[PDB]
Amino acid sequence: SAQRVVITPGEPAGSGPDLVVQLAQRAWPIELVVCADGALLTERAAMLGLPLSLLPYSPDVPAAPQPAGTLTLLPVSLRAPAISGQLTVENGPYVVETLARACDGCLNGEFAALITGPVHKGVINDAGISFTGHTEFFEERSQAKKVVMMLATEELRVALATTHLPLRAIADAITPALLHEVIAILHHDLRTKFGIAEPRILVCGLNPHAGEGGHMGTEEIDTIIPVLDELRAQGMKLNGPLPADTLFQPKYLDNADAVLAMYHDQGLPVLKYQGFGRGVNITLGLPFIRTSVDHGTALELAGRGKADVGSFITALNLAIKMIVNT
Amino acid sequence: SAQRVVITPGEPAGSGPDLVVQLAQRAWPIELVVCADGALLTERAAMLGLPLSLLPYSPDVPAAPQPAGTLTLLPVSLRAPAISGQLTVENGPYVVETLARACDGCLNGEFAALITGPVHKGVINDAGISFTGHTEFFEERSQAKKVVMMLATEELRVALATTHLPLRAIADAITPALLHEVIAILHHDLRTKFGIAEPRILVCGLNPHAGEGGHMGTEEIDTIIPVLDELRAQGMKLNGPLPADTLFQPKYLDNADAVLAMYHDQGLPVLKYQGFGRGVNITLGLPFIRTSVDHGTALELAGRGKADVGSFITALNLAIKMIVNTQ
Ligand SMILES: [Cl-]
Ligand SMILES: [Co+2]
Ligand SMILES: [Co+2]
Repeated sequence: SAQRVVITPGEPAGSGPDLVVQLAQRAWPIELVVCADGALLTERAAMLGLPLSLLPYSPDVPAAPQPAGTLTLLPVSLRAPAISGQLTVENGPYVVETLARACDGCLNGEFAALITGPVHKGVINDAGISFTGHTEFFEERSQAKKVVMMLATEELRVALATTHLPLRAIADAITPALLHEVIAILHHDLRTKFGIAEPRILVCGLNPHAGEGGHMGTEEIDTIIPVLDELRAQGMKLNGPLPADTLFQPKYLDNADAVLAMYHDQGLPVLKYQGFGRGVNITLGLPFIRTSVDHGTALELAGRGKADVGSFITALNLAIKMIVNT
Repeated sequence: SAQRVVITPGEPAGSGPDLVVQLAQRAWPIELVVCADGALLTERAAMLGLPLSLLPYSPDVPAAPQPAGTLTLLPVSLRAPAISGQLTVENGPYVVETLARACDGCLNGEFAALITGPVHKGVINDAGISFTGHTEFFEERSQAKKVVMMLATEELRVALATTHLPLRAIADAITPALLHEVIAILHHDLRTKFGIAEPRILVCGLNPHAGEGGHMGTEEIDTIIPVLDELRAQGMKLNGPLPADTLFQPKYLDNADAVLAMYHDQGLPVLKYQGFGRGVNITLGLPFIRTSVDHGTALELAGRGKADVGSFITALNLAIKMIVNTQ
């Protein structure tokens, strides 16, 4: 293989850097190019009592499996000292900078995948930088028509029609167009990026009991149902819209490859209730592979090796499998 | 001290009648007063090959434990013949009548509790009667300020700040006054009906990540947090607002007596996921006790013998327990 991937620790004040140094303690079949501040990684390595060596990155020198206790650095400096667990609007642009280079590298083929660590939407915004999350950032920087967020544990896959939007904004966001792009990308990436010939997708309605014919909302009639029927006519195996609290039962889940929820808190609670903090946030529809953790920056954990690299490891392993699927 | 409860089978064309006939197959420590059409029950029993004897409801004579194979009937006639799995607008008024009669009996001490079978709102509305749900029907008829819907299992209790409303109406429904009313009722009933001295309540945020400090919505900061702080200062163990996708984990659930979700699909998916179907719907804040099944009318199973009475029996046992808890 001899493949290269780029990793972004995320918020410098968070436990992101910590997790990357922790996972660098083992060797990997691919080269781990970390786009961040070198001095940031060495300081955290020291405090954690973990050895760490950084190898200069270069698109010339061919990809080489990453040696244990080492990482390949793609330099980007902070704008002020980073204190473990101490957010600061100063390094805000730094975070977004690493995300840019990381995204660009994946858009230039020099990186086969992008695995992201946790970032803080707050510090970024408070820095005057418009930010929703990696998903929108990568979707916009790679001008993709539409990308789909999908959280998956070893037992359940849950995709979302909308990401991190205020509850009041969901209803208007769910348009025939969007719902069409979302399902198209999902059904496609499941057969190609996940090797599922005939993916069976359980679709959630927007309203409880899926609007119940208008008694609890009309969006199912005005948007959801029409779309699902069009796509079903195309052979797509879509079951819904169904009541979220009905389809989220073992009897339904055991006969489907993924579930598509209309919004964040409609499909994630169940996924998290049985994920064991090992879920991976996967972005579908991008020109390149992108996985990531789904936990926060855990500020009050930075400095002390307390953060669990479990999710980060799983996200990296998953991105690696997807790469093997060319 | 034999008590009386009233049971409304629900949609006559559905499986509610069947389920009541099934639970009647065993004896009960209370008198089961069924508010429904008697021929209907008898006819359904005959279809399921189950024996059944209807004893007339007599409020002038003391209540007596319901013997196996019998129900005490509070007659309400169907407007038209009932056909298994076939809705008929004609019997829409019948359903409502049984609900109004059962509700009134609980309001005047006739019955110690009310256990409701499933009803179909579509057939009721087409009959020209405004209907949204039992919860709203009882809240309105009881002239209660507010009621709170709760789905409970033996391991997890999920109360809702709002019931079956379109998602688009939620955000503005969560007002400071609504949160106060809902939490007040939840805390009180957990203590009185569930017998929990110091209720530990987990509160969900409205927006994902509980608004993420105001960067993903401001309702938590503007309404939710202010109300919770106020109530916490009064001794209420309120933990939240927390993101729904993180609080629904054993780590948090084990140290709690109930979770308060802001809306229906925020809390029920997890509850049902592990409810094993033995979940119970309880209305809190009413002048009387009321439990119910969590499933639909199952029109296709009506009169066929495959309806699961587990939820109804769990709903009835719970009601009996609350009657004891509030003696
Ligand atoms: Cl009346
Ligand atoms: Co999230
Ligand atoms: Co419901």
